[PDB]
Amino acid sequence: PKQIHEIKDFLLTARRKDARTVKIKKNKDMVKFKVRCSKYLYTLCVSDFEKADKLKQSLPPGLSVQDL
Amino acid sequence: VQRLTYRKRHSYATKSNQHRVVKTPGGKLIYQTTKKRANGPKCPVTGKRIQGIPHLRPAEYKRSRLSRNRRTVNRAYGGVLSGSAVRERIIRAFLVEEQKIVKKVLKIQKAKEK
Amino acid sequence: VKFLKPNKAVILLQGKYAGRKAVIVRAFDEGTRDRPYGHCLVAGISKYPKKVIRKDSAKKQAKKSRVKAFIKLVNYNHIMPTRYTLDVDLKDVVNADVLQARDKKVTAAKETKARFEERFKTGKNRWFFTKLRF
Amino acid sequence: TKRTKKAGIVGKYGTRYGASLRKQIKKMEVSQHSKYFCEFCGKYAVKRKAVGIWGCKDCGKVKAGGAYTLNTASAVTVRSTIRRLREQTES
Amino acid sequence: GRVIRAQRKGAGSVFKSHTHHRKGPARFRTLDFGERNGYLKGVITEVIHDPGRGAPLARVTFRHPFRYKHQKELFVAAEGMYTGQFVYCGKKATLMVGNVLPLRSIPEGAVVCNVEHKVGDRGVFARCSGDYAIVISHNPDNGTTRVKLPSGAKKIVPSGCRAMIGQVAGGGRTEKPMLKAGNAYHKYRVKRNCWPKVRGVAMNPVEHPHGGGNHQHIGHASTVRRDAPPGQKVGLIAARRTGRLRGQARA
RNA sequence: GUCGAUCCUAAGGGUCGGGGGAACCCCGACAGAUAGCGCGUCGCGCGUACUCCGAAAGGGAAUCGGGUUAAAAUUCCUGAACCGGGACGUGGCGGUUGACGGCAACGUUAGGAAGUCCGGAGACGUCGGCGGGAGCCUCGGGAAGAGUUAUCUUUUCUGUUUAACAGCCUGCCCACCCUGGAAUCGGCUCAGCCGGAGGUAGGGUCCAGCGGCUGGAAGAGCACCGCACGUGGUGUCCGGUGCGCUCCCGGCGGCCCUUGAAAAUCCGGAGGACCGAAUGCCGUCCACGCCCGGUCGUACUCAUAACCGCAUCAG
RNA sequence: AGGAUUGGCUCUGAGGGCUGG
RNA sequence: CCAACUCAGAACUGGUACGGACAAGGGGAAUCCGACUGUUUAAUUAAAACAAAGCAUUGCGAUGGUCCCAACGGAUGUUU
Ligand SMILES: [K+]
Ligand SMILES: [K+]
Ligand SMILES: [K+]
Ligand SMILES: [K+]
Ligand SMILES: [K+]
Ligand SMILES: [K+]
Ligand SMILES: [K+]
Ligand SMILES: [K+]
Ligand SMILES: [K+]
Ligand SMILES: [K+]
Ligand SMILES: [K+]
Ligand SMILES: [K+]
Ligand SMILES: [K+]
Ligand SMILES: [Mg+2]
Ligand SMILES: [Mg+2]
Ligand SMILES: [Mg+2]
Ligand SMILES: [Mg+2]
Ligand SMILES: [Mg+2]
Ligand SMILES: [Mg+2]
Ligand SMILES: [Mg+2]
Ligand SMILES: [Mg+2]
Ligand SMILES: [Mg+2]
Ligand SMILES: [Mg+2]
Ligand SMILES: [Mg+2]
Ligand SMILES: [Mg+2]
Ligand SMILES: [Mg+2]
Ligand SMILES: [Mg+2]
Ligand SMILES: [Mg+2]
Ligand SMILES: [Mg+2]
Ligand SMILES: [Mg+2]
Ligand SMILES: [Mg+2]
Ligand SMILES: [Mg+2]
Ligand SMILES: [Mg+2]
Ligand SMILES: [Mg+2]
Ligand SMILES: [Mg+2]
Ligand SMILES: [Mg+2]
Ligand SMILES: [Mg+2]
Ligand SMILES: [Mg+2]
Ligand SMILES: [Mg+2]
Ligand SMILES: [Mg+2]
Ligand SMILES: [Mg+2]
Ligand SMILES: [Mg+2]
Ligand SMILES: [Mg+2]
Ligand SMILES: [Mg+2]
Ligand SMILES: [Mg+2]
Ligand SMILES: [Zn+2]
Repeated sequence: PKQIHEIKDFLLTARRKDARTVKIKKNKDMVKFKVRCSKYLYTLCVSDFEKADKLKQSLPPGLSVQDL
Repeated sequence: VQRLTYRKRHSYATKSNQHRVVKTPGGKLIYQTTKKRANGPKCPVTGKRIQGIPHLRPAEYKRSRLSRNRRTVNRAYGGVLSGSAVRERIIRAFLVEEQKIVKKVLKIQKAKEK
Repeated sequence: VKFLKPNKAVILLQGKYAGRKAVIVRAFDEGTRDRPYGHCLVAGISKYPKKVIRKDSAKKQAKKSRVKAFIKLVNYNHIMPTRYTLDVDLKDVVNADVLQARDKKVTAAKETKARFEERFKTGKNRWFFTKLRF
Repeated sequence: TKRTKKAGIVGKYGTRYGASLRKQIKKMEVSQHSKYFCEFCGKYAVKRKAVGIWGCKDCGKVKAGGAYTLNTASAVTVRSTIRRLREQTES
Repeated sequence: GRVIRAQRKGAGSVFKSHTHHRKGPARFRTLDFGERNGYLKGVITEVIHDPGRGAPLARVTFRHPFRYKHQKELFVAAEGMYTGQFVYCGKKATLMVGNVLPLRSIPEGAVVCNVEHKVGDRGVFARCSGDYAIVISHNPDNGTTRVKLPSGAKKIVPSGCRAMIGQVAGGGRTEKPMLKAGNAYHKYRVKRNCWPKVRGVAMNPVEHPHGGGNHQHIGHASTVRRDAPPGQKVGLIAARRTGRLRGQARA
């Protein structure tokens, strides 16, 4: 498992053809965006809840988004 | 207190059967075999370690498993000789070669003596 | 002061260019404000020319005559002064200000390369262009 | 204080082996465990690694010497004898 | 009777030499053109201990005469040798401790070690710690040399035989008392299965000529003739004399 | 595929040729046109008579939690990784044909290369003292449940969890580098010991980690309280202590007429034959993507009843 | 060899670490 | 402000009890033998017997000493 630090980088890896699914984990102090790729599970942490909603609706169509 | 057992069929405390105790997310202690200590690269004569290279088992140095920058030193004889040893050889090579030129010239002045 | 002067051939003793031959361009015996120790600006050979022989073709010989140079500031304790001299004009090509910017450094190295190659082709200073073996 | 009147280093043998053998072995016991002058670096840092092998801690020079002393008495005589013969031949 | 201890050693088995940790045979270079005519320079890299051998050994690196490679050698270390020293082998090598020269080039009275018996055999005489041979005289007509061996015997060897200048390092080893059976145990642990030794008079008749009797005693002269067959040849073999060596006898 | 066997070599074993022998057999690479390997594309170069057996405690490519059975699991399930191969694609990198930075120790993710040559790792005794890490033990506070309660007890007990792997940080004890030039000698360990062969001091580099943070990962596990008879909620927190115990590591010292394996395998280096482009090809140990994973062992006992002793034997 | 001391309870003294010019 | 447990002393006190169980040398004056540690008759002998360091003698310079082998060869010997 690897951690993505930039939202821009997370979007780039979300558009990869091997990105099988994306899962949204909402904790009590942040939201984690996890994208399952061929080799690694990339995770992005977004402390600001409001800033996380904007990214949630910006994901490419066809990618299986799940809420945890 | 919780007591442990070997996780393999190796029942003797050999150097290759070393282990560490780890507490798992399940709340229990368990063994995990630990690889033996490795020396890492060393100088041919003095035996001092070669700086800039980690100490790993021989298979862990394999190019596919270790990045190139971690198994090299950017200098002549890098990873084989220390900086001091390389400096000694360079000076010795230059000074010895210069002395040969002096010997060659010195015998030409005496050869013509006749 | 006496022998550590420009055009004096030296041999690098440390760093990634240890064992390379170089020529002093500017000497700072007193040391600048940033560097309070004796040092000099040298233009050495990173890649020596190959062995040029008669049987090689003209195209092959031209490639084997190529030289690659480096511009660097070096402490006096990290060079070995020699009795050889290389009289090539480098006062304008190589300067302290050059090392400040990467683009300037590349241009000076290319210009220094041209003056080393032309000197090499004349057959003079064979020792300077010969690889030190150690 | 003076812990032993005369036994010295052979006090590790207690009351065993007889006084003469302890007295006899004391000479070599002291010599083989002492530091010797290094002609190369100029320091008293030469100690025995194994019988006949003497290494300097500082400069790392390893020298072949006597079993229990760096230089045996016959070793000095041999060097002078060889030196005399060399001078005559090289005359 | 049964096979006595002395007879069981020849079969090998548990009496073979313990050589697991030995560094290899110590010998001169193979005689070649360079040593026969001129000299070849070598460098001592390390002085090492050889289990079972009192004398230290020296690892020397040579430049191969006609191949592009290094030539490794293992020499019996002479007293005074040190790491980083240059060692010269050949006919024209100078007379200095550590150099290997043919006996023809070594003047009379010199101290030498690891002396060859046959030209090119790479050294058989005076190899133990503190031992040496003394060059006595040369015979240009016969091309032979006289040397005095450590035992005090004079031997004729061809002048082409090589020898190292100096004496073997590690001398004086046997002067130190062992003081303990354990020290003897460790000494012979790395040599061979020869210790401890049981006295023949302590055995039964079945396994030794000296065995038996209601008192411990030999019962017959311990001096046995040269031609006695194996199993009978025990004690003082072919003794020219016995008893304390006094006067000229101990010379 | 990940635990082993399998591979490697040890003491040694079995052998060719040769030498012996009526023969069964004996010696065992010692009497000899070795095995072949490498690079081009069949040719050149190299080439010292064993491509053999010999370790389920020596050496050694890679797997971790959680869950699951009446009986199996580091093998099954789920999730997350890794190793060894095979193939091409995209992007990146280099061309001053073969990168850049640092005075230096060295740093950075890439960043030519054949025959030949060189070094290192693998790789090593024992004892003693110190130092570091992990697990355990132990003390206090917070919260959860339980025990005691005629009396006393802000009390007693149970627990209060965090895997491989990935990134970043840290930089032990040493080693190393730069500046500088020391007697009124100083620095320094429990013990040593170190310094014009450059100390103290100042500023750096590197190395260890079973160290820290984050990802993995709370979604898990555990505890407790509910609702139904699967499902929801709460908590899993904050410190101290050590000639303590077990294991691992570091560094130093003692000891030897004792100096305490080998090979497979892997890494690095010296050398530079040969090779591209006038800028489009060539090169690339970089990132990502794609494919593949043999055979055999695996239950259970390991013992005052599963082994041997005639037995369910006080051995 | 020979001799003295040793429980419980309530105290006293001595032996440290880290911060603050 | 935070500390762990070693040492020393004093008062008081019990039916002089207190290393309260557990744990855990009897001591001395001599003779004989073997120096010591070690080893030994598994299943009647553990010893004064064996070994031992030390001491002494003997053979042998490799075309060799000692020994194994039917023969060829081999052990000591990776030796001097
Ligand atoms: K490195
Ligand atoms: K018989
Ligand atoms: K024995
Ligand atoms: K005996
Ligand atoms: K008898
Ligand atoms: K194995
Ligand atoms: K081993
Ligand atoms: K699993
Ligand atoms: K692992
Ligand atoms: K199983
Ligand atoms: K039993
Ligand atoms: K004992
Ligand atoms: K023989
Ligand atoms: Mg020093
Ligand atoms: Mg004896
Ligand atoms: Mg008897
Ligand atoms: Mg008889
Ligand atoms: Mg395995
Ligand atoms: Mg073998
Ligand atoms: Mg057979
Ligand atoms: Mg045959
Ligand atoms: Mg052969
Ligand atoms: Mg094989
Ligand atoms: Mg095998
Ligand atoms: Mg194993
Ligand atoms: Mg089971
Ligand atoms: Mg090695
Ligand atoms: Mg001890
Ligand atoms: Mg500790
Ligand atoms: Mg410093
Ligand atoms: Mg976390
Ligand atoms: Mg939970
Ligand atoms: Mg243990
Ligand atoms: Mg190169
Ligand atoms: Mg099982
Ligand atoms: Mg069971
Ligand atoms: Mg059991
Ligand atoms: Mg039976
Ligand atoms: Mg009497
Ligand atoms: Mg006794
Ligand atoms: Mg017994
Ligand atoms: Mg009995
Ligand atoms: Mg008995
Ligand atoms: Mg006596
Ligand atoms: Mg015969
Ligand atoms: Zn020295």
